[PDB]
Parts: sequence; structure tokens; C-alpha cells
Amino acid sequence: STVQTSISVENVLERAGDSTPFSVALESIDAMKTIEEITIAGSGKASFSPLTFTTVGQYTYRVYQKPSQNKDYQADTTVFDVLVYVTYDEDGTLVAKVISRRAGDEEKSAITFKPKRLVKPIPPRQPDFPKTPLPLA
Repeated sequence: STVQTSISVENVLERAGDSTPFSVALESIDAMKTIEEITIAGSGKASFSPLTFTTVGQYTYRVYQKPSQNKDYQADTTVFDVLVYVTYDEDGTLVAKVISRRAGDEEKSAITFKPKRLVKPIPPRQPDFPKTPLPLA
């Protein structure tokens, strides 16, 4: 019997429509290995590939954001601890319960990163002529 779980994260950029890519890594503390890295273009939600568990137990991970490839931004350095508990529910069904927290925090928290832009945005090109009626003279 087996159960699967998708660990989900959010990347939040300060400007909507900013599509700068950032990468997030999932590491297993039990194995001391990186399991996977995923890349998110701009702001969005993202899941790592599903983890499959075949035996009951507690499995420990952490999730963090890699250094920003685009040097105009500072990646969020927050690290999240992620615990996956695999057991049976009241009907005897194999289930996986996932709990995430900021490292050092007691309270649970969704895994969220907020990279910050360190340099002024590149200037937009001159806008097109107006497409709406100009004010009456």
C-alpha cells in the first residue's frame, strides 16, 4: 500500500507580471540529499514532483529558495521545515499529513518566498498612443 504527496510552495514578486525565474529546492534531512529543484517564472504556486511513501513513519525535509540567478534580485533566505507523517487513518487507510513551518518557528506556515528587487526596474519603452478618447478641449 502506498500514498503520495505534493509539497506546494508560493513565490511572490512585488510587481505583477514580473516573470523573472526563481528556483526552489526540496531536501531530505533523513537522507541529507537534495531531492529536487523546481523553477517558477515570476509569481505563482508550484508543487514539487510527488513523493511516494510505501511505509508508515515520519519523514523530514526542508525547502528553501536558491540564490537569484538574476542579480537584480535578492532571493528570500527563509528556510522551511517540512514534516511528512505517514500513518493510517480511522478507517485503516494509508494517509500522509504534511506540516510546514519557518525554521525556528513553532506555528505552522505555508511555504512562501518573496524575492526583493535591489535595483530600479529597467525603463519601459515609450507607451503607444492612447486608445481611449482624449479629454475634450
